[PDB]
Amino acid sequence: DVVMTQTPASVEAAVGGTVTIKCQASQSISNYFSWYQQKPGQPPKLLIYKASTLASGVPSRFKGSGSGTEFTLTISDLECADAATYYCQSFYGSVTSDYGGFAFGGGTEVVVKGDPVAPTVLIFPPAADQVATGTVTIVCVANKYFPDVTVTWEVDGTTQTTGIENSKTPQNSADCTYNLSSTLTLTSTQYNSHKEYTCKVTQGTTSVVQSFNRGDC
Amino acid sequence: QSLEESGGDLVKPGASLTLTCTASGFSFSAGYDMCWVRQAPGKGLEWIACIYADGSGSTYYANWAKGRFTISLASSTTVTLQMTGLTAADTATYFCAREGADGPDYGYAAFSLWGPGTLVTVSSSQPKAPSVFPLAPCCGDTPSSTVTLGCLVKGYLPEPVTVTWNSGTLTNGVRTFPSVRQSSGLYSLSSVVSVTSSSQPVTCNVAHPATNTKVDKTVAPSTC
Repeated sequence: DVVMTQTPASVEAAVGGTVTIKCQASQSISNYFSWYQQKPGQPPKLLIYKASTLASGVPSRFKGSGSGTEFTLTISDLECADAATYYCQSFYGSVTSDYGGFAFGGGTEVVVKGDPVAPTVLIFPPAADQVATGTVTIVCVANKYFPDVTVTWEVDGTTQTTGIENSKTPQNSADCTYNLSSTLTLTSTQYNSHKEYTCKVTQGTTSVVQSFNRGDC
Repeated sequence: QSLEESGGDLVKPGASLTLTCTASGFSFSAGYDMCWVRQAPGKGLEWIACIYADGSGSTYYANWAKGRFTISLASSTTVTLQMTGLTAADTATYFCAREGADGPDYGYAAFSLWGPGTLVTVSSSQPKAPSVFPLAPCCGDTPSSTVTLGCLVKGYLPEPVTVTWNSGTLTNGVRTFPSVRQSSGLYSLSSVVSVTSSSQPVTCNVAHPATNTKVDKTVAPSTC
């Protein structure tokens, strides 16, 4: 089994800028080298095959060069819609035997940066039939933000530490902006033992905060 | 031309599972291989095996899969993957793909046509069906011309769940978030939508195929 060492793990580049991804094979492969694009929740999409030839419907700003063990993918004129993870791939061994296989790089996540926006933040107090089950889940949403945020929960000013999960949508294909959902889960005994609930979305020096008092909703 | 993998399920550790790829708009012939590639949640792409679709050709496996996995042609339109001794490393989305060719003789060792994936979840647990709660702003928040409502789908296993809004007539400004897996092994996910305040209620349609669960929650703009 060949090892496909793909560099880098993540790259970040402005709209209209250019980017060059690299794969180096630990062993020698064939000129049959390809490159894929994979947006979240979707199957891959073949971009290039035989090292440099484009797949059906790939604009020319996708460019692949290389030979031997190093190969390149170069995306220029970058758009938000290009934000995806990108995989290289090779074939080794003999096509005339059951010896030899295919190897994929470990992927490059391309982050197209647009003009920095700050998230509008919504907080959803747990529905009335949640508390009856013995566990409540407060949900919080950050919309239309760039760049990445970090989320803090404050139960009456005490920064929570546990029972927190986070989920980020893909970069929007138009304005490049993320979205984010953060859930704080507590016992019902906990939740009815405190009044204020706070969701602190932080973007470097900036912070947008959304709150609600339990007796208010 | 089209692919479609079925058969993914929740299996217990050390069990065995059979996936199936089904072709549409074409049938198998000489010139290309049919292959399986998996992808662990949040991981890269891992090749499993291939088979030359007219059978006479070879059948090559990734070194790590030889012995456990097996690949077969079950018909002119279905290809199968037998999986034995499933660990939790084998938990992944399992894709099926067609080797492309630029000419009639043989492939070009890249996969042009891909199915959507079937999801194998290897776990010591039983399928749990989600609970669904409306997501709606505080009653005490003074309303506005639009509002963001949504649904919390909490505590399901295995994946996936589907969230559709007002039975699919609504998609503008719908955000459905990736699922997170809590420490319990149970997945959760939220999905919101942004509508004008017609006062008309919206309804979310949650489905969990693995428990034959379909539940329909109407989300009032929660003004008490």
